[PDB]
Amino acid sequence: MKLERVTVKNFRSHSDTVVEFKEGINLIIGQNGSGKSSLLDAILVGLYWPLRIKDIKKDEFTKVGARDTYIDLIFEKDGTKYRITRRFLKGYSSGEIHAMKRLVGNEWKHVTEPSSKAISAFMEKLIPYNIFLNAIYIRQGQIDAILESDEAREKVVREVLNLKYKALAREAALSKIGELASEIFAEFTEGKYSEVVVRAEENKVRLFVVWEGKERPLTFLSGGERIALGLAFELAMSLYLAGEISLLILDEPTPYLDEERRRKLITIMERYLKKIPQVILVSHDEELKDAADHVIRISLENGSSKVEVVS
Ligand SMILES: Nc1ncnc2c1ncn2[C@@H]1O[C@H](COP(=O)(O)OP(=O)(O)O)[C@@H](O)[C@H]1O
Ligand code: BEF
Ligand SMILES: [Mg+2]
Repeated sequence: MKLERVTVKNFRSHSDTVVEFKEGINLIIGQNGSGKSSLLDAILVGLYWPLRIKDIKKDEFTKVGARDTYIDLIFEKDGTKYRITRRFLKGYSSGEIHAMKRLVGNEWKHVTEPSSKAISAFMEKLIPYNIFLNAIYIRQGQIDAILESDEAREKVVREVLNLKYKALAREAALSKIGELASEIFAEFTEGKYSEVVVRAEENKVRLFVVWEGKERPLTFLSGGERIALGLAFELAMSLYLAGEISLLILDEPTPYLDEERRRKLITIMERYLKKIPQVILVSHDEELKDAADHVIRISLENGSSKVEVVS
């Protein structure tokens, strides 16, 4: 999967924004409240509307002072270019239109009936929503979501790997993710933790950290460490699936991280994020600029986001 273009009109702080995304690490940098997460959440809305996420509401996200919201996304999947266009009219919903086209030769052609339901039906077959929310797009505040429970983790894993012996394949997959996560987390914590153990056990995927030679529960970690671990696991997952999904969208990776950890993050960008064909990384941390392949600066001007292509 590859994101080419996002166009947003009257979505939260964005009055009129166009962002071109490219291969490699695409860093979107800007201060608190400038419009970074609004762009990512516009991508989510663009792909999967109707959503049932409590903090994203049609009547809230229309930019104050405007009536019409417009989201347009161009992306590639499995060699085919796709375009989804959504127009929202606040307070109303019948006069609003949703279309999904594909590039067939030169002409763009509707892939289905231009309706939320049919598009959702197609999108779920193209890229399942759970894979997007759990494996592709890590929303702000959700870095540690994968540390939540053995069951939820089993659910995401099972969904992510899809369909001798299924169990052997599962063990091998989890083993590889565990290897990768261990390498990353050990780099992140300077050998404080020598392994991240990801283990299948009944309808559950256990997750432990090794400290002084023994497996420990996740409560063992400090807050910053849980951030590091979440990053490590999601990166391991993205790398394991690098050939299949090839995209990682990560909002603010720096919460609770001290100075050294923030420096290690750069090393991790350099060593690992560069192995994922496309990454969209959002942060207020300027230190992250040098390790990125493409930098987009966002700021708030007179009530509206302004986007500036740096590189
Ligand atoms: N409906 C709206 N109309 C105009 N501005 C909005 C609306 N909803 C939210 N905002 C503004 O959008 C700003 C950017 O939010 P966000 O993109 O979440 O910031 P960040 O760059 O920190 O992710 C907020 O600080 C808020 O003032
Ligand atoms: F306040 Be933002 F998410 F940088
Ligand atoms: Mg944000």
